[PDB]
Amino acid sequence: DPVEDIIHDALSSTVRTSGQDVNTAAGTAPSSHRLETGRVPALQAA
Amino acid sequence: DPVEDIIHDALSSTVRTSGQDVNTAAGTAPSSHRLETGRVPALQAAETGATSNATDENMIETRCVMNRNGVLEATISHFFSRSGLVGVVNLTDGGTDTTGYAVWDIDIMGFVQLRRKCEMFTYMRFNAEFTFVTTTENGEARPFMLQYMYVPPGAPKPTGRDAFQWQTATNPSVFVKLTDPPAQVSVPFMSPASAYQWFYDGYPTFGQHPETSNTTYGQCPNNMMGTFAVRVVSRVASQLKLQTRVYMKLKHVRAWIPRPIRSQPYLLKNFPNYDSSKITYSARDRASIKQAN
Amino acid sequence: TNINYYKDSYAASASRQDFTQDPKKFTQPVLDSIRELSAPL
Amino acid sequence: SDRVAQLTVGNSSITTQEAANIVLAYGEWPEYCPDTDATAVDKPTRPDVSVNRFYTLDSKMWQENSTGWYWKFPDVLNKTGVFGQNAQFHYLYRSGFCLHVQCNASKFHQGALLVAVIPEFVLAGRGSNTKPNEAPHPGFNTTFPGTAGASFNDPYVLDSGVPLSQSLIYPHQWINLRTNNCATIIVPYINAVPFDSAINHSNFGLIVVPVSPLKYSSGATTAIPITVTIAPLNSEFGGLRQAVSQ
Amino acid sequence: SDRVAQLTVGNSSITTQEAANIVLAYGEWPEYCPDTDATAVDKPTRPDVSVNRFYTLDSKMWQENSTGWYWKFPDVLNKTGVFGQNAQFHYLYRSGFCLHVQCNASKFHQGALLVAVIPEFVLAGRGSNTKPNEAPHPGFNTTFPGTAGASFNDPYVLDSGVPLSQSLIYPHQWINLRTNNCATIIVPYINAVPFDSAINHSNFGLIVVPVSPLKYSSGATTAIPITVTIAPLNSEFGGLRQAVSQ
Ligand SMILES: CCCCCCCCCCCCC/C=C/[C@H](O)[C@H](N)CO
Repeated sequence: DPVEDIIHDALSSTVRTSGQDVNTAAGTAPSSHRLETGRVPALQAA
Repeated sequence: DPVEDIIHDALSSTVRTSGQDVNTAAGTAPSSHRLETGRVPALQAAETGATSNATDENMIETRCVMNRNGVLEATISHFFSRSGLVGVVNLTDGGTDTTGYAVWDIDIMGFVQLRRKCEMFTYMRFNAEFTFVTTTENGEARPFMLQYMYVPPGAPKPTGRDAFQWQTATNPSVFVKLTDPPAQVSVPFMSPASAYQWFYDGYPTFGQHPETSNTTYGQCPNNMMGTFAVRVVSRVASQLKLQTRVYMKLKHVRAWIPRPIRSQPYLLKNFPNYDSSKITYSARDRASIKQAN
Repeated sequence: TNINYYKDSYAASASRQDFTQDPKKFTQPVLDSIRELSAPL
Repeated sequence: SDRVAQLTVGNSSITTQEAANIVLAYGEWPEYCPDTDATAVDKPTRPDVSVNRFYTLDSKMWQENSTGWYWKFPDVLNKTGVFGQNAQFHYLYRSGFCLHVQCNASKFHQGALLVAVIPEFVLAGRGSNTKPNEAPHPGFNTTFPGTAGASFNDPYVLDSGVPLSQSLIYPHQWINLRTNNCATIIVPYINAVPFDSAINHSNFGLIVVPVSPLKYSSGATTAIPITVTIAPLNSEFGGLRQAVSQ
Repeated sequence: SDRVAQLTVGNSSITTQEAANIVLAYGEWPEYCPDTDATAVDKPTRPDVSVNRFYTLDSKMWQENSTGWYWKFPDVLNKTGVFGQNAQFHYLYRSGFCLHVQCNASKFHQGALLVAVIPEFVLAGRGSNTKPNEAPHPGFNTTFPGTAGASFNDPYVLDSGVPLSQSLIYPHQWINLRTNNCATIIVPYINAVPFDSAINHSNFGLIVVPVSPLKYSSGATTAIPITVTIAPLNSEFGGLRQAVSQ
C-alpha cells in the first residue's frame, strides 16, 4: 500500500517430486506394434 | 439465384485498431525473474517491419511506478501552435521606385525553420492565423497607414499605387496603421483539394514532358493558393523604405502519412534539391567505432 | 468552456485538444498480430 | 507453420516458403470509394479480376557494389496488361496495391535489403546551383522510369534530401538473406483526393536498397536478381475518353 | 518453441536460442534459510538485486589438444561485484547459484563438452610419494584459482582420483556443437551446515571438459572460446565484520 514492490515479493516468497514407495521390482504390461509418426521414445536427448 | 457469383462478392463487399486515450505517461508494474523456455520477448524479428515490444517489465527486475508525466505538449495540435516567420516584403516606396506597391505570393517554403516542421507530415489540413508585423527598415514606426489585400488566383493583380484593384469591393483587405499593434487575421482551409500536399510525384498537365530541364515537376497547384499585395494608402509617394514580416500560426491541424525529417540543407523553394558535392552527413564524425565520446 | 466571438468555426484556438494515440498503426502494422512475448518465427 | 504464405489474387497465385510476416501499411485494408465522399458523378467501373493480377516486373541484378533501385506506381503499369489499357482510357483512377518483392539467395550468402514504399516520392535535382531558371532538375524518364525502374545516384539521402536512416517511418519490410528470401506489403490508396490521374500523379514509390552489401565467398552464384511482383486491389476507373500515352 | 530460453535475474537478462533444457540440481529450488533451522541469531541481509546478477567470467579458448578447465564457487566472486564486497564483510553466507556456460561454434564444426557441478570438489596431490610430512599437495592458487579458473592436469580422474566416466551422477548438461551451443544449471545451496564462510569453504566446483576434441576442417574459425555466466539466487549474509581478503 505504501509501495507495492515490498509486499509483492514477500507475499510471493513462499515455498516453491512425490515419489512412491516401491516394495517389489517393477513389473511390465504387454505391448503391441505401433506404426505412427510424431511419437517416439527412442530418440531422446541425453 | 440467377448466378451465385455476383451476389456472393457483393454481400461480402462490406467494410473490412481501437486505440485508447492516453492521458499520462505509461506506468509500470513490478516483475520477478522468470526462468522458462518457449517464452522470450527479446528475440524478436525486426525484419518483419514491426517494432519489437520488449517492454521494460519483461527484461529486468523492474519496480512499481505510477507515472504522472504529461503528454499534453507532444501532440501535433500544440506542436504547430507556435507562430513563425513566413515571408518578407520590400515595399521600397521612394523617389526612384515609381511603383508604390509590392506583391508577394504565399510560399511558406521560403524559410527553413517553419518548413522543416511541416515536412514531417505529407498531407496536412489546418486553419491558419496570419499576423502582419509592420515596420520600417530602421525598425522605426511612423504615422502612416497601410493596405493589405489578398489577391486570390484569377483576380486582377494590382498594377500600381493608384490602381483600381484597391477598391476591394470583393477582395478582403486589411487597412491598418503603422503605429498599431500587429494586425492578426484567421484564415480557413481554402484548398480546392481535401487536404494540402507538400509533395506531388508527377505533373499538373498531360502531354509530353522533357528530360533536359523539368521545371513543371513536383508542382501541385492545390496548395498553390494565390498572392497577397500591399501598398501604402496614398496616391503620391512618400519616401520610406518599408519591410513587413508576415507570420502565421497553424491551428486545428490534422496530419497524415508522417515523413522523415530533411537533413540536407535547402537550396530552392518549390524543389527539394540538394547537392551531390557536399552531402551533409547527419551524424557527427567520431574517432573510431569503439570510442564513444 | 472555450468561447468564440464569431459565427465561423475557424476563429477558435484550441476548441478540442484530444489524447488519442494508436501505436498499432505504425509500430506493429502486421496482419498476424504477433504475441507479446513469444517467438515471431 | 508461419513461414509458408499463400497469396492469390486474380488468376495468379503466389507462394513464398521462407519469407514470413505480411505488413499492412497503416492498418487499413484497401477499400472502394465510399458513397459519401466520391465526386465523380458518373458510375465507375469494377473489373476486379482482369486488373487485379500479380504482374511481374523485370529482374534487376544485384552486384557487390550496387546502389539501389526504385519504381513509381501506378506508372510501372501503363503500357502492359489490361490495367495499362484501362488507365490510358480513363482520366480518374483509384486502387490499392499488394507489393511483393523477391530476392533469392543461398544459406551461405549474406546480405540484407531495405524494402519500403515512399508516398509521394518526389526526386531532387543533384546540383549546388540555386539559379531559379538554371536549376538542375530530374528528367522525365528519371522520375517516371516505367516498367524497368531506374537506379539511385546517392541512396543515403534517397535522391530527395531525406536520410535513409529515418526511412523506416514508412511501411517497410526487410529482406535478409539468412532468414527470408522475400517480402511483401499491402498498401491502401494514399492520396489527398478520392481519385487521381494515372499517367500524371504517381501515388507512391518503392525503394529496394542494398544496405548490407551482398558478400559471398568465391565459388558460388554471382548473379543474384531481384524481382518485384505487384498486384492492385479494389481498382477503380472513371471518366472514359480517348487513349493517352503520356 | 522449446529451443529459445529467457532467463533474467537482477538487471541482467540472458537469452540463448539454440541450447535447450534447464536442468535443476536434485529437484529443489534455491530457498532461504528456514526459521526452524538457522543458528545465526542476528538478522541476515537480503539484497536480492545487487548481488543476484549474471556476472560473466573470463573467456577460455578451446584448442584441438585442450584438457579442461574448472572453477570454484563462491570463490570466483570475492574481488569483483557487490557480492565480492559483501562476502569480504561477512563471516556467514548462503546462496544458490544459476550456472550458465556458453560455447559457440558453427554447424560445420564438431565437438562436445561435459559440464557438471561437483559438490565439495577437493583436489589431489599428483605424486607417488606417501611420506606424510613430504606428501605432495595442491597449492592455494591451484585449488582456489579465482575468477580466471585453472586447467586440469589429468581430467580422466578429475585430478581427484575419481573417474570421469562416472561423473554424471552429479547434475550435468552436455554442450554438443551439433544441437546446442550452450548449457545451464540451477543449483541450490548444498552444505551440511546452514551457513558457511565464503572465502574459506567453497560449496561446489564446476568442470568443463572437452570429451570429444574440437575438430574442424581447415579454413574456419580456429579460436573457439568458452564463457561461463553465473548468478546467485536467494543470497544471505550475516555476522558483519572488517574486510578480509583471504
Ligand atoms: C487580407 C488577408 C491576407 C492574408 C491572407 C493570405 C492568404 C492565406 C492563405 C493560406 C494558404 C495556406 C498556407 C500556404 C502555404 C504555402 O504557401 C503553399 N501551401 C505552397 O507553397
